[PDB]
Order: sequence, then structure tokens, then C-alpha cells
Amino acid sequence: EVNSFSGYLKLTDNVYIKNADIVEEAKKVKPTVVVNAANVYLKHGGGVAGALNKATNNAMQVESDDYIATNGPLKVGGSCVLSGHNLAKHCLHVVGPNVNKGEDIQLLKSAYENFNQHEVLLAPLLSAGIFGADPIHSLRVCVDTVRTNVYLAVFDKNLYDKLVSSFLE
Ligand SMILES: CC(C)[C@H](Nc1ncnc2[nH]c(-c3cnc(N)nc3)cc12)c1ccc2c(c1)S(=O)(=O)CCC2
Repeated sequence: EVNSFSGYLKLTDNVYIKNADIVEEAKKVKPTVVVNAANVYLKHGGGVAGALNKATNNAMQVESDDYIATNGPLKVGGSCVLSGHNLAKHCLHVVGPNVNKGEDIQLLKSAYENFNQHEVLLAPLLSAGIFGADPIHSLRVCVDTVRTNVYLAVFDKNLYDKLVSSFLE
């Protein structure tokens, strides 16, 4: 079965959300596209990106280093399409702004705009966690920006509950 997402709550006609680890979702669903919460040099050193790379047994990091060698770093708000390895057909590496490192929160709209080149995506909540954006604001930017079908996996039940309550106000 293709893109067999299960147990998501539909927020709008094109945005769904689940309390889940994106890595476990990707292994089960094998979506057409999994989004990585990348940085501009595609160094998957921790957090979501480190977890996705570990699930590929470091194949994602080797492929990422070869992309950077030929093409140079991404821009904040930009993306590139690379292999999905065992997690998906493709991985869309998207760079959201890291507010904790002084990057402009307005670039979060540009970051989500990359999703619109793909019909169906499994994605994390961009710029949340240690990137420092307000996660309720990130969900609002996602809902207002993404027009294709996005399945958000948020690996924290406390945050999931706050996000759903924030949406349903
Ligand atoms: C807001 C968080 C709950 C959310 N976390 C997550 N959301 C979804 N699937 C996840 N798997 C893991 C995980 C981590 N480590 C191991 N070993 N396995 C899986 C984390 C996780 C999240 C959302 C976006 C960002 C981050 C974190 S970050 O990594 O701090 C910086 C980049 C942007």
C-alpha cells in the first residue's frame, strides 16, 4: 500500500497531525517523500536529522556530503531532493531558520513553501525544538502555506496536545 498513514487527526483539507516519531512513521509508511529538518551544510549531527540519518545507517550523510561538494550549501529557507534510502522514495532536506542562532523567523514561510513541489509528504514541525521557533507559530505557518498534502509527525504527546488545542480554538 502506498502512503499508508494511520492514526492522524485531520486539521484542514491538506494538513494532518500525529503524536509519533517521524523515523518510525517513515519505516512503516514508506512515504513518497520524507522531509528532513536540515541545516545548510546537511550535517545530520543530532535531533530529527541525526535520527533519520542513523535509520539509513549513515547512507544519508555520505550522499549529503557528495551533494554539498558539487553544489555548495543550501540557503536558509531552501531545500534539495535526495534519495529517501530505506525511509521513503525521496528525502526533501528543508532548512528552516534557527532562531536560537539569530536567523529570521520570516524565512519559515519560504521553508514550508518547498513542500508545495511534492503531492504528499511526511514531515516534522519545522524550526521547532532546539531551532527555537514557537511551535504553535510553526503550525500556523504550515497550515497557511502548504497546499499539498502534509502529514506532520510530532514526537511529544504534551506538544501534540497543545498544538491540537491551539488549532481548534
Ligand atoms: C518539537 C520536537 C518534539 C520535534 N521532535 C521530533 N519530531 C518528530 N519525530 C522525531 N523523532 C525524534 C528522534 C530523536 N532522537 C532519536 N534517537 N529518535 C528520534 C525527534 C522528533 C522536533 C521538530 C523539529 C525540529 C526538532 C525537533 S530538533 O531536532 O530539535 C531541531 C530541528 C527541528
